[PDB]
Amino acid sequence: AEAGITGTWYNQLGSTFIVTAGADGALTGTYESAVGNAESRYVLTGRYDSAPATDGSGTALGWTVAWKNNYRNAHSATTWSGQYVGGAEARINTQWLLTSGTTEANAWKSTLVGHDTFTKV
Amino acid sequence: AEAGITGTWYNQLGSTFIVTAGADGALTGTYESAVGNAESRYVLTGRYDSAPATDGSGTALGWTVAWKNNYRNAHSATTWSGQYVGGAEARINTQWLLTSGTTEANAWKSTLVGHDTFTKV
Amino acid sequence: AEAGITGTWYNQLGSTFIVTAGADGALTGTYESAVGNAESRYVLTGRYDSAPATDGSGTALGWTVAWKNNYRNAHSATTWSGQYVGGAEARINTQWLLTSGTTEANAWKSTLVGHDTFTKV
Amino acid sequence: AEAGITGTWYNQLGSTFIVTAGADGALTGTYESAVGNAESRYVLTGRYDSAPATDGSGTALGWTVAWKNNYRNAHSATTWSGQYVGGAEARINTQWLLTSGTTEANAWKSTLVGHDTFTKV
Amino acid sequence: RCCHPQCGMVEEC
Amino acid sequence: RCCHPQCGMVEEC
Amino acid sequence: RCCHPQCGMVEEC
Amino acid sequence: RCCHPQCGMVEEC
Repeated sequence: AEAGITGTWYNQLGSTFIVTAGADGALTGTYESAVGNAESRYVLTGRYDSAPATDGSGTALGWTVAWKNNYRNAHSATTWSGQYVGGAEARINTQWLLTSGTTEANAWKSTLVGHDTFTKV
Repeated sequence: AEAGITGTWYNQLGSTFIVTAGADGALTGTYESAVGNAESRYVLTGRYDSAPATDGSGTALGWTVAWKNNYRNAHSATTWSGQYVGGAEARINTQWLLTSGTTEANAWKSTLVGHDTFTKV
Repeated sequence: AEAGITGTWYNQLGSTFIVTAGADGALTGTYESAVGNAESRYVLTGRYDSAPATDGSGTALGWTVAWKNNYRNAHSATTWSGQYVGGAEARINTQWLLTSGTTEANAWKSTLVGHDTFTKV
Repeated sequence: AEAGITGTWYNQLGSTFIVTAGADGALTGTYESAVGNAESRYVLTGRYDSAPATDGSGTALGWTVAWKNNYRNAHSATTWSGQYVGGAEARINTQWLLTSGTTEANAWKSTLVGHDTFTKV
Repeated sequence: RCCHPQCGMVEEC
Repeated sequence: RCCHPQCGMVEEC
Repeated sequence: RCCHPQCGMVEEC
Repeated sequence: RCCHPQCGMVEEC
């Protein structure tokens, strides 16, 4: 459901991401703050199942955002893995991994894990 | 960096991934199980920190692969999150999340977590 | 807050767990189904920070449940890691890892990851 | 099994954990950084499958350590989830979650994820 | 629907 | 409060 | 053995 | 180097 995924999504932390789902399974867009100021916009790229099951299952997808743009660099990257569920109350349920660039000594604490639920409202 | 990441990488499980690191943080390539086999090749897209710290820290990156191509579809997607470490023994240490498209009832068991280490040899 | 943690908790999946927080940082109890039938009760043991910060931070804790009792055995174990937050709407926010006993060949898909929010109501 | 798990284990990071596997699935012991140093010893408690499959599968287990003892307190807790594999090269392969007590504002970055491999040598 | 203790399984499947 | 882009950071800290 | 692309699946199952 | 019990901390920081 490329038509179902394409659009603006909001999470519970105050972040917004606009994405376009290509017919070829590509996901491209921008991840930004609620405000949308230029310094807080980051490129996002991912992939999704462009031919999901028809037994009522969700649509598997994932995307990545490296936290660097033309204004700032947080030397880290986050990947979201989850599935899109359509309907009147459509949502994208995800779990993410945030990895920071670290020295070998700090590699053990380089990755944070969490979960985000995105809605169209 | 770009020059360091671009190339062919091998994991400890029998998979090979060829990637090209773009000047502005883009990661593009193919993830495959066996060479010379079209049915086992999948598109991968991701992002990396194109201007990492110079204090000896790794380079943060991440990429996604939706397990569907022109021949097969596993209705799932995997995202790898980690960092590239250069040197004579260069490698990419990652943690990954594999999410399968599921019904609402099976959503609780939709995501697998693991870790892969990729080397140039 | 041993007094705050001790009691009955409910998650969003229909599971119930009764726990007693010892003054020594010990967590002991039972994890069961909403119904509470004998065949669905499992032993749980864990640990918690018995002297948390007083700056408004949550109380770190974790527990484990091996899915075997005197009636059934699912050859798996789940560990919940998170923190307790007190107040009128007290809750325990967690992320869990469910590992199943597998052969070496299936070890890569032996661990599921998710998240649970437990409330007193 | 019980006899196989009971004993001293070492991870690849410099930590040592001594554990005793009870006949009914209990795991009890100590997690320490350096021997002969009281300030680095912490209590650990967990559970394991005391009747694993006999098809060559691993033994599911998990344990928790709250990072507080009679001398120090890191206001955090780690849970390890994994399986024990017997043999001449016996080991315990795990994935772990480290949760720190945080304020509501920092809850999103409260949990770290990683993996440890423990060996008898 | 639920065939594992974690999702609240009551009766075996 | 938020000093990382992921938690919705608007202004640098 | 391996039936998913990730564990290096070559031939279908 | 290591300031948390998990990475094998021996002496306080």
